[PDB]
Amino acid sequence: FRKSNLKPFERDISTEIYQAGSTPCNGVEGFNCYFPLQSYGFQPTNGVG
Amino acid sequence: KTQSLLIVNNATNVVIKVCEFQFCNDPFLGVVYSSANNCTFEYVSQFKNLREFVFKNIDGYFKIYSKHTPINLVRDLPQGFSALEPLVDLPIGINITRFQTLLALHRSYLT
Ligand SMILES: *[C@@H]1O[C@H](CO)[C@@H](O)[C@H](O)[C@H]1NC(C)=O
Ligand SMILES: *[C@@H]1O[C@H](CO)[C@@H](O)[C@H](O)[C@H]1NC(C)=O
Repeated sequence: FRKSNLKPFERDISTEIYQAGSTPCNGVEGFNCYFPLQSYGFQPTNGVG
Repeated sequence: KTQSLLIVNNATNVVIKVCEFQFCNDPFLGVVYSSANNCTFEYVSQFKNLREFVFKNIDGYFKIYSKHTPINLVRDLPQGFSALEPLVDLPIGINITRFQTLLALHRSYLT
């Protein structure tokens, strides 16, 4: 998730809780307030894709 | 919480770093700043004066143009024409909205 889109050749290393609603979460993980960097799930028996 | 850019002279070097610094409220250097975190780029190279600069930031690059001339006024800008040659083309990759200049003070009046 991100607020606005990226520019060409722009990188973003941000560790902040992103509010998906109206309540402000000052460093609080909660509901409509989560962590943007979700990991991948690479296991070898997955299909191609 | 965001990355930043930093250019320092010592009258012997240029220190360009794109780490993730935490800054003061009066950042200066005494006649004197180094603290990094998650640092992704680093670059080194080598009133009668006037030095002019142009800074642009577009598509991941930071453009700098420069020219310096001897001048003989008191506290103005001259009347003639002088064009600025290109200097360097740093591939920094960040977002910039604000900036601030750095000075050389004699004592350390850290406020
Ligand atoms: C000038 O300062 C920078 C950083 O403060 C340093 O890396 C550089 O070596 C200095 N040059 C000197 C002390 O000649
Ligand atoms: C620095 O960045 C790396 C990846 O870019 C990350 O793993 C690490 O947690 C960061 N350090 C912090 C947030 O203090």
